[PDB]
Amino acid sequence: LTEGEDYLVLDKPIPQEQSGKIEVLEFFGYFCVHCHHFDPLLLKLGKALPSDAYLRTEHVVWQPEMLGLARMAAAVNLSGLKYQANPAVFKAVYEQKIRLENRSVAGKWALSQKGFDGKKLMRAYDSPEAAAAALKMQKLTEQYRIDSTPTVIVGGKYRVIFNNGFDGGVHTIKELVAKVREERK
Repeated sequence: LTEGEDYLVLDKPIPQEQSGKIEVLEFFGYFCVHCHHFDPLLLKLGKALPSDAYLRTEHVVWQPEMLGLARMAAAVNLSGLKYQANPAVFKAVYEQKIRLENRSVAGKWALSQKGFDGKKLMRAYDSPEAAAAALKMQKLTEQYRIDSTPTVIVGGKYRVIFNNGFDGGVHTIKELVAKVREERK
């Protein structure tokens, strides 16, 4: 690991979801194009990370309209429908046939879907928790200058530099988790 080469020090730390464990936070967008409609980095990290590390994701909000995409991400997470629903969400965003950022369009879309409880997803979508979470994602994007997807932050402090491709990324993340663990002694 080298400062300025492999990683960067955040000027203000991002408060972790859970204390005691080491957060690995990914900022993402549903406009990130993946060959199987899921992020291969999240899948790899889920298995390669040590036992005391956990994964967090936030949808990036770059334009005011994008609060709609962030609200979808919050709905999915909060409904507990990540693996049943996200693939269909990526695909809808990829095709660009409907403005999924719009609540009523999102609702009509969700209810017509064959592969998951769209009613459960929409219940989470119209709950105060999901609207709040969507706005928090905007605050996070702005407050911490997230201008790039994916961006990975470890233990709230260290921002990955993807200087060596995919696999160099997992290695950097793993070393950063070991850095955070040791420093919090």
